Amino acid sequence: SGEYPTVNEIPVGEVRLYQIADGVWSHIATQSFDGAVYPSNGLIVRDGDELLLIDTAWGAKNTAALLAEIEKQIGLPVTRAVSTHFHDDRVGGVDVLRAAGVATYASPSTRRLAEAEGNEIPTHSLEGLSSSGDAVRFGPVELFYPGAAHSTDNLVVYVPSANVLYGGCAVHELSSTSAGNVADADLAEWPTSVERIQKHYPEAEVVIPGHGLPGGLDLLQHTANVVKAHKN
Ligand SMILES: C[C@@H](c1cccc2c(-c3ccc(CS(C)(=O)=O)c(F)c3)c(C(=O)O)[nH]c12)n1cc(CNC(=O)[C@@H](N)CO)nn1
Ligand SMILES: [Zn+2]
Ligand SMILES: [Zn+2]
Repeated sequence: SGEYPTVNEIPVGEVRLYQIADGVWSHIATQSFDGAVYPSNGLIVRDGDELLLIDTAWGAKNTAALLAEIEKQIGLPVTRAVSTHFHDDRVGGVDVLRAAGVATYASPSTRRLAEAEGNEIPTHSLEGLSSSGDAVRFGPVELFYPGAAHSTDNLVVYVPSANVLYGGCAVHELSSTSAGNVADADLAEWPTSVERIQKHYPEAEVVIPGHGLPGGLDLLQHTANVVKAHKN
């Protein structure tokens, strides 16, 4: 009833939306992985009379539920989606999107990693993002490759109209006491990648992590802190 959604409000298979700013929502869903339940976030950005989706809802049935929730709450068609790295919380559901007519995109690095891991593969390759510090425009957002962090391919997304920074899984929530699932991470490079984000988007007003509660710019420094404590 207005607070940011959590698993206790989200059974696995359900999706809730949260208004972040004018024309910007996050989506929240829950999924089980290795016998534990996790929330995860994505983004929705209004693109005139269409919508741009950032990340799936972590699974085929969750992503179908996401589309139904968007139709209920917003009522504009999702025409394009970008996945911000290769893990199932970002690409699991791309097949559902593609069968619902959504054009799916990711960097070539994400597409190769997804293919090698056996995860769903976005259709279209996003060039111009292969070097750290690169940025490209994609509808109403900017896509930015900060360097390796949570994964080698992770992208962040900025909504300039609203100064919303969607950090994806390279950014953790303030309450986090650990650095999440780091199996594919570069813990040594991650702080440098976070510093690049901080330098590029100093006017960000909302910062959204890949999992957990949005906050402000403090999430970036907190992420560097929890990652450093993990490495050590
Ligand atoms: C699907 C993804 C995955 C699944 C389950 C959990 C997560 C987490 C995670 C975990 C804990 C917290 C709370 S916290 C910050 O307080 O710690 C959190 F916020 C996010 C993240 C992430 O951090 O983004 N992502 C996860 N995922 C990752 C991998 C890597 N590979 C493996 O795990 C191998 N065993 C192969 O299976 N594969 N899928
Ligand atoms: Zn991940
Ligand atoms: Zn994640």
